[PDB]
Amino acid sequence: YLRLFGQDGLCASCDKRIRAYEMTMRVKDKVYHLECFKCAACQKHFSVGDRYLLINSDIVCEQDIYEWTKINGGSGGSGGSGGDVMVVGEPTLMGG
Amino acid sequence: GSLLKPARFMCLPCGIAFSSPSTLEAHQAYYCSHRI
Amino acid sequence: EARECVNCGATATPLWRRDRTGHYLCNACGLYHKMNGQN
Ligand SMILES: [Zn+2]
Ligand SMILES: [Zn+2]
Ligand SMILES: [Zn+2]
Ligand SMILES: [Zn+2]
Repeated sequence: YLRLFGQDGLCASCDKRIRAYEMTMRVKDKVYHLECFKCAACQKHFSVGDRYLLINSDIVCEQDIYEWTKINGGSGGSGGSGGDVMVVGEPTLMGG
Repeated sequence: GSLLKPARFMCLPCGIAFSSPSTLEAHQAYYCSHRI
Repeated sequence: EARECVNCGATATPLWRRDRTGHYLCNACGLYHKMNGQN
């Protein structure tokens, strides 16, 4: 009878309305899906408690992050800081 | 002088280069042959 | 790869079992810190 939803609303990768089956990590704001949350380079699945980068279309891991950046835009030098990286938070739970 | 700082993430016996030091903690017991 | 294990190194695990300290466990060897109650 009752419908309890506490997510953003629409996806940032697909046109599917986010329901109680997203099972995604707490991103900056725009949330994705359990399938729409993949690397834009190696396409590997993300971990928990690790670092990652957010782009315009998809996201990037910490494995090919040093490559994706240089092939797109952004290089702080060979050993120099090019910016900041975020850590994947805890996966959103539908109840608990 | 001396070692003091173990700047290594890949043991000779195992020959497996790790990325996280937290994983190496348990590795240096059951994985490095047997460090029990 | 995505991450390494303390006992194996199955990067194909569905979800890495991470604790408070950071003991990255695949999913199989991770039971060692529960069933056996080891480190
Ligand atoms: Zn989606
Ligand atoms: Zn990647
Ligand atoms: Zn070893
Ligand atoms: Zn394992």
